[PDB]
Amino acid sequence: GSSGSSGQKPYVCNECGKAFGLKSQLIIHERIHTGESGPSSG
Ligand SMILES: [Zn+2]
Repeated sequence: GSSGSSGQKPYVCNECGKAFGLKSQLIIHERIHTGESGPSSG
């Protein structure tokens, strides 16, 4: 059931707090904060 409660994930997101066992995995995720098709507010 859990999305993934097993595995060492050093790469943690400082925006939400999502951990990614891989580096690039986090880089792509952080993108959601960097900018999503413009400023959410609008
Ligand atoms: Zn995040």
